[PDB]
Amino acid sequence: ADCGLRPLFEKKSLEDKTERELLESYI
Amino acid sequence: DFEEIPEEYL
Amino acid sequence: IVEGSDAEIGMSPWQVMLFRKSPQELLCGASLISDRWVLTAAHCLLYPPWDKNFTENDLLVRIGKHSRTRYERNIEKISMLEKIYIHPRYNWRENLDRDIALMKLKKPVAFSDYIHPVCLPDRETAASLLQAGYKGRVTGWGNLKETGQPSVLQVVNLPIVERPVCKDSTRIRITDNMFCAGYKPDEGKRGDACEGDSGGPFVMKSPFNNRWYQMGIVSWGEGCDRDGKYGFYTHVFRLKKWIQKVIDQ
Ligand SMILES: CCNC(=O)CN[C@@H](C(=O)N1CC[C@H]1C(=O)NCc1ccc(C(=N)N)cc1)C1CCCCC1
Ligand SMILES: *[C@@H]1O[C@H](CO)[C@@H](O)[C@H](O)[C@H]1NC(C)=O
Ligand code: NA
Ligand code: NA
Repeated sequence: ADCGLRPLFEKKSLEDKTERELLESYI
Repeated sequence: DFEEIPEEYL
Repeated sequence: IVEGSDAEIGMSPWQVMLFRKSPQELLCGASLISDRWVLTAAHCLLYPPWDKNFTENDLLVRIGKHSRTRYERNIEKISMLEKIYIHPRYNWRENLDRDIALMKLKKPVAFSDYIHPVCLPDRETAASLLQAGYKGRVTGWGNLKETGQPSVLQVVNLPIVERPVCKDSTRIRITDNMFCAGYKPDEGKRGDACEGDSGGPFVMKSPFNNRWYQMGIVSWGEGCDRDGKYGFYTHVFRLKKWIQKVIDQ
C-alpha cells in the first residue's frame, strides 16, 4: 500500500510547514 | 452558506 | 479547530467531510482509509441525547476538500454510502467509549494529489508513537471558537498528555480506548478540536518509514480550548481488531 504518503509532500520530497514540530517531539 | 452540489449526487 | 492555522493544499489528503444532504450542512470530519472505506466517530452517526440517528441515504462523503463551503469543481469527489457500521459496544450513554464507525462507499474513490488514504497503525507503530509529549495533528472544518466558522480546512499540532493528567482534568471516566491531547496552561501554546471536528483524524508521521498514521479520532471534550482541559480521542489501534473484522466482512 501507498498509504500515508502524500502526493504533494512525501511523493515529491517536500515538507509541510509544521511537520518538523511533530518529528522534534519524537524524542 | 454551503454552495449547491451537482444534482447527480442527489 | 480553535487556535489552529489554515491547512496547506494537499496537506491532509485523507481528510473527509461528512455532509448532511438536507439541510445542506457540515455534519463531521472523517478519514479515508482505502478507496472504499471511510473512518469516523460513532457519535457523528448515532447520538440519542441530541436525537442524532443517521442512515446511509441521509448523507454524503466529500473527499479532497480544502474550502468548507464551496463546491471544489475538478478537485473534490462526492460519494454515496453503501453501508454504515457502528462499533457494537459504542457507549453513548456515559463517556463515548469506543466512539468509532466505518462507512462503505458505493463506488471506489479515485486517488489524486488531493485524495489519498492514511495508514492505520500496527501494534509496534502504536507502541512507539503513542507517548506523552509526542505531538500529533488534528484537522477539521469545525468551530474556530467554543461560543467563528473557517473558510478553509484548519490544522493544529497537539501533544499527547499523560493518562493521570487526562483523568485529573475531568469528572468523566476515561477508558483505555481513549487518549487525551493538548497543551497545559503553563506551556503557552494553545489549540483544540471543537464542535464540527468530530470524527476527524489525529495523525502522526512515523520517523521510521515517513508515513502518516491515524492514531486517533476526534471524539469529545468539555468546551473547546479551555485551560486545564484537554481534547479526547478514540484510540484507533485499541479497536483495530473490530476495524479488520468489518473490512474482512
Ligand atoms: C463544543 C462544546 N461541546 C461540549 O463540550 C460537549 N461535550 C460532550 C461531547 O463532547 N460530546 C457529545 C457528542 C460529543 C461532541 O460534542 N463532540 C464534539 C467535540 C466537543 C469538544 C471537543 C474538544 N474540545 N476537543 C471535540 C469535539 C462530552 C461531555 C462530557 C461527557 C462526554 C461527552
Ligand atoms: C436508529 O435508527 C434505526 C432505523 O433507522 C433503528 O433500527 C434504531 O433502533 C434507532 N436507534 C438506535 C439507538 O440505534
Ligand atoms: Na477525574
Ligand atoms: Na486546554
